[PDB]
Amino acid sequence: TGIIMENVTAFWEEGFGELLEKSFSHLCLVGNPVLKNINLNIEKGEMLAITGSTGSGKTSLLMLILGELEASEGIIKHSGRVSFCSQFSWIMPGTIKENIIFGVSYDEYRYKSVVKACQLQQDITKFAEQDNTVLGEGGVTLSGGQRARISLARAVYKDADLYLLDSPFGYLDVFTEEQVFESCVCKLMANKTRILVTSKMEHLRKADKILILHQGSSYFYGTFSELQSLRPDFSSKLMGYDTFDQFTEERRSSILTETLRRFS
Ligand SMILES: Nc1ncnc2c1ncn2[C@@H]1O[C@H](COP(=O)(O)OP(=O)(O)OP(=O)(O)O)[C@@H](O)[C@H]1O
Ligand SMILES: [Mg+2]
Repeated sequence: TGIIMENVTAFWEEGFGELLEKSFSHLCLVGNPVLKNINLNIEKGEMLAITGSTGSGKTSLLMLILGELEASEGIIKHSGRVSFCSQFSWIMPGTIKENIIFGVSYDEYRYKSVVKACQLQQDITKFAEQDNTVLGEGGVTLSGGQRARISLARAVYKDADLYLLDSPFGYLDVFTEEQVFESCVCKLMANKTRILVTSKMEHLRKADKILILHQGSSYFYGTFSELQSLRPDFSSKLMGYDTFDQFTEERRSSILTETLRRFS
């Protein structure tokens, strides 16, 4: 399946705020849209890069696809299993391997292929028992990027038609993330429909389609080249840094926010 949204709007409802926490009642009382007039049309096998300002509705858009948020107006269409990799990297008690194949059946070629493309080999090779290493919930003594690669691997190992990847590339080990984006998202998953939330411009550059969000609104939908001509101010400033993508995630996101505020 591909995915289409035709003029979709979703309002704050009781619970969504608490769901997201993993005052809301005021937002629910005043009937405020969390997302307004969203359009997108992604074919089978394409990658959509979602970016925007902080708290612009990026995660909320994913929740709509998952059915955790209701589309009060408009048309959404997709079929098949979805696999969701949350910004929060959860880790269950058990080995690394058990965490990647959690609730699903081990297949040798599939496993090794996902391990390798998620750049996990460089990690497990530092441990005496490699992917048989036992973790506690939270996987608390690992780095953020290590937790995020195990969690991404878990999501990518699942056999689904649509992959939702919420901000996996947000940590300090920025060269590894560059390698993960190439080998996992661009190669291994080249023919899987996929939605990547991100604040790196390279990911926009390589995307089939682009969605920029600001304040629950679609600032821009289309291709990288349309961004460049249809949003010359935004693009000029964002392509203007020499290595924007190696800034911390907080800096990248604060530059996007400020830029979106400027050229609204
Ligand atoms: N942890 C939170 N505390 C208070 N409000 C929140 C929180 N998380 C989400 N919200 C609310 O939900 C709305 C949209 O949030 P959402 O998480 O979908 O945006 P986002 O683009 O994913 O944010 P971020 O840039 O931090 O990842 C915000 O306007 C805010 O009202
Ligand atoms: Mg988010």
